[PDB]
Amino acid sequence: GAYKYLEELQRKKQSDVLRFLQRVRVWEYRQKNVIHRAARPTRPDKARRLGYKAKQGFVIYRVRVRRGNRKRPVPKGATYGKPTNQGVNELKYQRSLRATAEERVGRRAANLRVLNSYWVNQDSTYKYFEVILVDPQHKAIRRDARYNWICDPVHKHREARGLTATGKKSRGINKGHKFNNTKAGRRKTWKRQNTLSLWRYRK
Amino acid sequence: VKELLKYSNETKKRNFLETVELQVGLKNYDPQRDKRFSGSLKLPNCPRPNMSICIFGDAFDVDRAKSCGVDAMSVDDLKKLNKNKKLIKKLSKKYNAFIASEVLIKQVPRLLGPQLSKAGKFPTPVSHNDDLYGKVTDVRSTIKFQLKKVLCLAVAVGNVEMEEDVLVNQILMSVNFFVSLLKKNWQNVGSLVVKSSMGPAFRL
Amino acid sequence: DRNTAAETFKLFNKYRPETAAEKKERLTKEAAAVAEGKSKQDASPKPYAVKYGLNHVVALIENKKAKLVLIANDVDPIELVVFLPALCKKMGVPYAIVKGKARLGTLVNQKTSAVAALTEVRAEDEAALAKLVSTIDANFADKYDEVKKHWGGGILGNKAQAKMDKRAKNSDSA
RNA sequence: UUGACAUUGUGAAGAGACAUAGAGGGUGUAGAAUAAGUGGGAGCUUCGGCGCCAGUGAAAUACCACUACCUUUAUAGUUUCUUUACUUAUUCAAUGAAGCGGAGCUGGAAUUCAUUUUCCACGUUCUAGCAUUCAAGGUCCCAUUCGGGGCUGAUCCGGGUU
RNA sequence: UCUUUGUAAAGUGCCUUCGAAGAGUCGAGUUGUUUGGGAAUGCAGCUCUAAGUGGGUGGUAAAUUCCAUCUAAAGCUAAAU
RNA sequence: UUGACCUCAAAUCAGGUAGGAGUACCCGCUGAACUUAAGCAUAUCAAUAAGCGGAGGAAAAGAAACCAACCGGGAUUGCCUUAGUAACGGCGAGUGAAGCGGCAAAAGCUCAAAUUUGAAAUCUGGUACCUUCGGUGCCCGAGUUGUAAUUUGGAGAGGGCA
Repeated sequence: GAYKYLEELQRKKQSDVLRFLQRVRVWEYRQKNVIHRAARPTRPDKARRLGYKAKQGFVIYRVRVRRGNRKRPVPKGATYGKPTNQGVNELKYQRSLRATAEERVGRRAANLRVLNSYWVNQDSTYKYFEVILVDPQHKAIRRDARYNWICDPVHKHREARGLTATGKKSRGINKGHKFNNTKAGRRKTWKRQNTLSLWRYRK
Repeated sequence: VKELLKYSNETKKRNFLETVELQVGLKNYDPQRDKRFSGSLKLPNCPRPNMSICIFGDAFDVDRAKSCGVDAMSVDDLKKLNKNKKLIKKLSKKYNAFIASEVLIKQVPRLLGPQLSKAGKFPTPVSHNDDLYGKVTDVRSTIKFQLKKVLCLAVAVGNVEMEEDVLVNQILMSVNFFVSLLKKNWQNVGSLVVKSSMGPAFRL
Repeated sequence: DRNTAAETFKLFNKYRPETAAEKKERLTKEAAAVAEGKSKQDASPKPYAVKYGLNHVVALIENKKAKLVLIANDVDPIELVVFLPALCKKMGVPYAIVKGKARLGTLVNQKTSAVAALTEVRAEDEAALAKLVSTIDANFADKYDEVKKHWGGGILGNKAQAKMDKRAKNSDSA
């Protein structure tokens, strides 16, 4: 096929062709709404390898998230406590911007379920993503057992509980000795070792 | 590969129109420094002769001025001193020994210049005169490193067939590469502009 | 231009893929044939339809089997199609950039097609095929390095262009 | 508040050097002779001529070359400085995005050095009135019904609201 | 117990050509945070930005040379809890 | 002038679907301070409480970009243990894991990237019928900017042979 060729074009992002296309598209999205419908992917190579089958029910949205640091609330900087916890400007917000994009399109189109998302663009002020939401009640998705797992109601809002490719990243989940804050989730492995486990016949 | 071009071979034999002994010259290319202890300071045996004319001013002493009447070019002594300092220049390179190291301070102003004497680099004051004379009348190369980067030497003759001249350019590549200092760069064989004396230049 | 595209779409009006009714007809014919003569899909004649589909056409160009390739001047994900002139130049297959992917859709009975490819041709129009190949290679494939070195774009709007013309006329000449 | 990077691209000046070869430049003694150094080397061209040799100096040549040394960039881009010239990014502002840009017409300033080389205008000023019915007129149609359509009246071109 | 669904499907031996395998990602600098993780455990901002006998990891940084074990940047899955 | 394509829409269009409550457990974000240090600023309380978002009968994790260095082991979870150790820390107060060993349970896999190209063979919907949680036929649509079959790193694909 030709997705190998689109893949290798999409890897070289600062050559003159892709920086031209990136500037046309960054204007093209900076003149539309914040969350708006994408009739077709702009990266079919990247979209298809995340789970896009171009048939009915798979919808593509495109989304601008603002770009920077989470300036803390609790107004006028007066954080009312120890001077340890007194930062306002340099706090940096454990969720990715890729998670805020998916979560906002999941709050808009709520009958749908989110599969993944991919980068398309970034300027200085914004990041631009496309989200690859699936419509689960549509009968093409409910059949064909590769894609009915989104129908099971334990997968409502994969994007909110951290279940996509990036939610499973931002939660720190892998195997490894380097992942011991969380390998099986952080809070379960917190409570599993601040439990004082007792027994009937006290050892 | 050195087989598509000539580089020592039969391909450049009719390019030069002089029907005299015209010799091939190989230039090694690698950036070096300006100091004098760096580079490839070695002149090995060239296996096939360069086919050059050379006469030796053997100014020898008691134990060594007897093996020059069999296989040599000229027989000299240490008494003939008032010639090689003023007028005569009929020589190509000399050959001396270690037995007389006090006559070397006399023939400096005339013979050290055009490479007719020895300073420190070429095996000219070698003592053995019964076996090293089958190696110097079969004329060797000349490995002499210059100021910034060039290495001009002589391998063989272009009119010589490619049977004798097949292990001569190959043994010479293994001298300016392995005994060399660690002050050279990567790809010590980077460029080899090889032209003999008259024709075009054939490079690797 | 209009003339070479006119000849090309005459040639492609001669070569269209099989529609549903013709498929039903050949299904009835081979359903008779397999039940009676037991010809393993060999009582049907050999097709000569146009090749189309982007992975299809790219694989046919890679395997050196494409005679001619039409390319659209289109879809804004142009990463789909900017590597087709370089493939057709690298693999020697002639290539033409026809205007509008909708005519490519109408000759293939789709909405759009975005590529078109001849690999087979019947013996009626070998000469017309060679003439079209000659015309397109005069237009595209021989002119590859020239257009490869030049930068398009930079055309101004006509207001600022006319202002630049007035200024460059009145600052250099009289 | 200031500096650096990103959004942030593109033309026009000024110094560093490369793709790419060439004309030429580079004068302490001696030595036919301005040898920045090296290699091959006793000969080449029909001849002449030079060259080997000779002699000289730290360096011997005719002949073909490499590194270099000072200009010349003719062809294409990379850099920091000049702020200049940019609209498409960006930012502001206004309007129920109404006349913007370019060209022509009639007048007229305008003097012609051949014929226009240019530039301005290009429907309203005593008056607390009025200004609307796709516009009257002119012109071409319908198939003459009572009516309706087209162009002009109100210049074309470009679709960038300014 | 009624169909025999099928000249269909699956499975394994030998030789040859092969053998595609996820990029603003991996990673690195710095900052905030967290960890038991200590020249930096993980996440996140911004800046730079890859590779293919490549890439991660082998918990004192770095250079050089081997070895070992793995395949990321896509997705499903009851029970023990 | 007719007829398509892309893109964006408008309906009390046809049919769907999400909001809320509970929230004991579970998944994430956000996030303190009293308190301990015999003061207090890092630290500790605590990666906690309050707030928020989202699920289920369990959630999550899950078939290794793992642990190891052995004679190697093999998805995940949980228990006994390693271990109050290694390490961190005004090296103060305190904070604090992992690998192996034993056991319960044990279950494995699926996509993208290969033209099927002698044949989109696939699918939503509407219709008519029925052995009407669905099946068949027909008909517009999605769809080749790619829907089916074939394979997924453990293998596998294309030819050839028995």
